[PDB]
Amino acid sequence: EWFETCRDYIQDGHVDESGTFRPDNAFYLRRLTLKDFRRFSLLEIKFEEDLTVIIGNNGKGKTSILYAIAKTLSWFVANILKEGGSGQRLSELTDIKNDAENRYADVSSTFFFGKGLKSVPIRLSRSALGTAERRDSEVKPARDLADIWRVINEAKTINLPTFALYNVERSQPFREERFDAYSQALGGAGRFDHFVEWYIYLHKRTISDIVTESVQKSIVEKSICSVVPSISKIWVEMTTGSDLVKVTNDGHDVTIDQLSDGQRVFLSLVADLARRMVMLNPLLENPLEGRGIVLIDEIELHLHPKWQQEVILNLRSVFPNIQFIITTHSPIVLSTIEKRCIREFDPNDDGNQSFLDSPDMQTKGSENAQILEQVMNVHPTPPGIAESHWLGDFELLLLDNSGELDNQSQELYDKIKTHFGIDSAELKKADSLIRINKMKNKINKIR
Amino acid sequence: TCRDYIQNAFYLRRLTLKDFRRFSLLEIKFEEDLTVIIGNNGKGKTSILYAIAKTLSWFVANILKEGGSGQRLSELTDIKNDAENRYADVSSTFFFGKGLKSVPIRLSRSALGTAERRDSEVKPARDLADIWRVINEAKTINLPTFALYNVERSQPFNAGRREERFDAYSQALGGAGRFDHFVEWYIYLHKRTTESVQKSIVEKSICSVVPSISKIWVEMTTGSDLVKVTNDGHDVTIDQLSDGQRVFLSLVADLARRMVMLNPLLENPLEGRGIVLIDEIELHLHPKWQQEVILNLRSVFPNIQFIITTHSPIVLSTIEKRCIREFDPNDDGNQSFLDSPDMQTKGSENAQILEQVMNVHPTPPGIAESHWLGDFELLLLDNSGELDNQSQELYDKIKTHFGIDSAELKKADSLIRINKMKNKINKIR
Amino acid sequence: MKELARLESPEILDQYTAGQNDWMEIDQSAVWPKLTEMQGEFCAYCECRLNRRHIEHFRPRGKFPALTFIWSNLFGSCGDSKWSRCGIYKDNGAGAYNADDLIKPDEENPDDYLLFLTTGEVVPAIGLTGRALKKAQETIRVFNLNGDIKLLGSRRTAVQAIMPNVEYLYSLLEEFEEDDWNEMLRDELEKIESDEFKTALKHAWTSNQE
Ligand SMILES: Nc1ncnc2c1ncn2[C@@H]1O[C@H](COP(=O)(O)OP(=O)(O)OP(=O)(O)O)[C@@H](O)[C@H]1O
Repeated sequence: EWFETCRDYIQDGHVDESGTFRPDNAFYLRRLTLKDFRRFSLLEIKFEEDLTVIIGNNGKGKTSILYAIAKTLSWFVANILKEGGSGQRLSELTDIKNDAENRYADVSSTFFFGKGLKSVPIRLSRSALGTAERRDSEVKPARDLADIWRVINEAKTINLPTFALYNVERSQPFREERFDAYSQALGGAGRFDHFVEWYIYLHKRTISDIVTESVQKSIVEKSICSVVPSISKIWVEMTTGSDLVKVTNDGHDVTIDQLSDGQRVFLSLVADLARRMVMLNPLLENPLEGRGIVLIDEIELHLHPKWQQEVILNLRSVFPNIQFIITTHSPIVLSTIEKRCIREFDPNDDGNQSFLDSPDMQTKGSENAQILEQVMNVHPTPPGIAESHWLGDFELLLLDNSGELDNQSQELYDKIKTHFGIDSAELKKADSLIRINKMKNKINKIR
Repeated sequence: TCRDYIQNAFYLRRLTLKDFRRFSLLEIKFEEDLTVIIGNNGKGKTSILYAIAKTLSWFVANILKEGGSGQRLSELTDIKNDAENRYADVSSTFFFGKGLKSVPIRLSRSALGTAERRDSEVKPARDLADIWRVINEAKTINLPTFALYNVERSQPFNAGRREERFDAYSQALGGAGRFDHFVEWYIYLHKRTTESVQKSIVEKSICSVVPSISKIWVEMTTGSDLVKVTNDGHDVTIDQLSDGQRVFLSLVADLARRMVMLNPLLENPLEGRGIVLIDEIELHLHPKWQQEVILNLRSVFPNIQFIITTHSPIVLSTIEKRCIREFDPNDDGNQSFLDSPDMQTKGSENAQILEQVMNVHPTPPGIAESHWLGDFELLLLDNSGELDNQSQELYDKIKTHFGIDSAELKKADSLIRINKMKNKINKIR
Repeated sequence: MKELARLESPEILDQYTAGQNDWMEIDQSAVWPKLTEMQGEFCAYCECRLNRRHIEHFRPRGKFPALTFIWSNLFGSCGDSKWSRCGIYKDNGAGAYNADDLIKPDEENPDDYLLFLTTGEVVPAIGLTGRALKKAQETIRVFNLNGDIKLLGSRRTAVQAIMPNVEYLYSLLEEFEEDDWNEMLRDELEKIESDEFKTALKHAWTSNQE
């Protein structure tokens, strides 16, 4: 009775969106409040069921947010790994805002899990070293959720949530159990050398051609093919005497060493996520349609702009039901994301904010310079490059002689010609200025 | 002599690479001020910087120790696997003042089992480095500050081997700087307080080059001495800074410390000579910092050569087109030269640089709406420059999606107005 | 920004005076109709459409008490405050502005003090010196007409969107008698009244009348 009710509550069954299974009872982080949490004196944030991108200028805490979300997901991970398991704690020396009279830090996240239990108000707190009073963590509901998950899984195989944190260090240079998918989930995941090792291993396991290892390899290969610019991926052993990885990077058939480093990092991240999600979703036609929360710090790290302009075209299409929390520096990726899925910081902020709001200006499908001019407050031209101001000064010169050419303006026009070139758009602008001002003077003269 | 005409530029001029790491034959000219290499993500550019670092390692080895044999090429990696020659040469020319305008070097390596021991010809570079070492030993003379900084500098964070001069060359090449050595050296300087001016120079350096940081000091708490900065007005430790902030602080502080020990006799030790290689100067940076990295670097180091790779249009928008070196997308057909971009980049639109120098459209083609505006143009010209049902629907879609003040909608309005005036004047004429 | 002709004052203002009452206590709807009469459904100085109705005092209430409740200073603005340009920046981001130095758009013509370049920037009018010149920069600094990167990117993107318009209009000058061409320029300056940054588009299609 009760067990069957719980199992039906977790094993949500609904497939009508062109065959794309969706969970009736979706787990996802609905809100997150930070109080005296390393800069943030008090900061609320909301999230979307599909995607949320946090942008800033290197001092606006973006990896702090992902770190906190990971340190609260660690408790779910721990309590799905053995009852009474301990999760990751806040640091008592760094993670509490230095400028605080309270001297303690709080991370009051809150998760929505299905229509029935619409709130899971967990909270992770720590006091500063030397404070007699010590703040507790309101982890009990997290324990309850992880415990129901673990118990129902033990009594019957259950698709568990997939939690991942792909931080910056996934690029720095550095087996058959399902819960191995939780290993290093909230840190140290998505390394490329780990990935090649694991997948040469998987290719060898199925080399005979007689969760199945073949299914896992095929699913992760399809993930690679579908959410990365490369179109094919194989392991070539049974040629060259060594085991090399080969892709179709840009229509070629090359080794993965020829791939760009950023492409390699993104490849490792995608493969790691696909492997984890096929490990944690055994009862599912497409394991990639599983739930979970994936954090990605600087999704565009080491990727050429041409790759940034395509990264996120396939994250959701291949991972529909997982909440992506990304942070990024690039506007080129923003030219593929709706304003609905974007939160931004305010430059010139002391840290005592109250909420991060979406961009009023639609960033999806917009020019990188416009969504870099308004969203991120970056001029299309460097203010430090005097040449960029030249055209402006040109105007002044014209207006200084009733919009007509003279010695100084002609000298500046010569400078523009010499610097920018003859096909330069700046030169076309300067010619337009000259013509307009000249015949404006002529109108002024004849009337 | 004026310290042998040393205290005259001191920089690299040319680099030839023959059958070396996929470079069948590639000659590169380099600018005395700043060269920037683009086109690759850092595969061939890493090879170029690695070859330059191998070449500089001989200068370091001979300035440090007499007869020092700097790094040699490798018979296993630094030789093109498919080369009838069966040896790899890394030749490079230097320019050091009016006298000795061409100091050559070759690092050669032949496979095992070849009749002639294809051998590096490092005699003249060794001779110049020995001149440096000898004249320095006789009298103190500021010396070059070679360094290398690859993507490995993104790494988490002994008085004898941190305070003594010539420690500036320790692990100076090879990649990630020794920021831990800088931390210890700075704490030692603070304990001592000539050291005062060095401390001040480093402080001003990383305060000016790094936008977020505004101050740096150390608290001498009994039992634990901490290095602190004022990041966005917050008094924090280095462990608290973001990845990009601390990575760039480590780069600049390592470089500044090396220059301060190497250039004790300058009034501004940051204006000493050197050849600093920097892979991906844009690492972990945001557009606003990209738009000022090179300006700040060139401001704090007036007289120094930078060979830096990059893949960001905002970075190129601050560098003269002469300084740029384009790899072709079809590099498989090995090319003997790296031509500068036809278009001027300095002072130009980041969008134009991205579109032409890098072949990246201003709006992504994966998004359907991204094409909408352009389509509208064509449609307007199809119906004799007048609206019909399709163009009206497209205009409504643009207005709904991008907004009412949308630049796209304003440009659509301008297009329709211009076409209507076209038709009106055609009727009138 | 456009000229306004104020009309019959609401009686509620005569019922509230400084010290006796604060602005919050007033019924906004008791004054909204009159506002709609003088500026229609368009914002007074900073020139949105009034989908987000906003009532502002040109002079700050803090420094300038008493005249807060008077009909003369009640206008519209960019929107409901509940940013870095137009109205707000004067008290937060600006420094020690000295009141009368700044140009008030309801007695003095802004064109006599500042003009709009085709680069989207705004500079003091040519030929200004002394205190007349001082008013020009100080209106830029206090209102942060340039320093706000959002403003520079919108003014510039607006003029650049119609710069080809100015090309084709002016290039046809010789082909048509003056009386006909001036009519074309008249319609051209007619529509910029109902568009954002009218003055920016006014100085790109004609001059400031220096
Ligand atoms: N304990 C603290 N007390 C006060 N301020 C802190 C503290 N910890 C961090 N800060 C602030 O947080 C900032 C760094 O936060 P964070 O690393 O998340 O920025 P980010 O650039 O968005 O992240 P990333 O680039 O790694 O993705 C520090 O520069 C510092 O100003």
